[PDB]
Amino acid sequence: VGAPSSPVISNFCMYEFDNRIHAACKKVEITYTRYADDLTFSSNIPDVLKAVPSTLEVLLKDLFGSALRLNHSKTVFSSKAHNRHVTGITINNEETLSLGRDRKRFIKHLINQYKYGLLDNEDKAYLIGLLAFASHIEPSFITRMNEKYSLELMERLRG
DNA sequence: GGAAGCGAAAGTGTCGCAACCCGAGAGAGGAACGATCTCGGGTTGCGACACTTTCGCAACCCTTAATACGTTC
Repeated sequence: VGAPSSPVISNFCMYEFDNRIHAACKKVEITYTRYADDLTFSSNIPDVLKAVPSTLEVLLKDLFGSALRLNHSKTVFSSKAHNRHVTGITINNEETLSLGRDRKRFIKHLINQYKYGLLDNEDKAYLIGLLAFASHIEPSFITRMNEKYSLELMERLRG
């Protein structure tokens, strides 16, 4: 994982895998993406995702034999009844990308601390970094923070 | 992958007990030996458990890394 060439080589080695599974999923109206070793499948049709794990095992055996295997402990089904996240990003029930309630509450906590000059420099730097990420995933959250905390405070923070 | 120490799992050998067999011996019945019962020593089968052997957890991070803050693998 630590080598600069490893990302490229790993993506290449998964090329044929991705081709086959993507095509197969598209026929049954399943969305498929891969982030390195993390595979994600989603659908609006009930009772279609149950077949996917078996399909995966067969394909892996076909392409790689016993070299690459599913982590069966890490196979998880979810729905709008439950928490859904993809690579650290929460998908809320309004179908919008979110940081999640707990992370948002934590950020608000840090901003409140800053407002009263209680954040140390390390925490301040941390807060600034996290807000940049928040701006990328959920820009509306930043707008809300501006409304809640004065634009002036927030600008002062981000300056 | 697998140090060093440790113990799980599983197979093998030991060993002490119980049940049995055998001959020896004192001497009931009544008056001639020797009935019945117990001593002492040996054998054999059984099974609980001690002993033996193998496996596998995961220290270390190899000379060889970078340093603005966050996120993901």
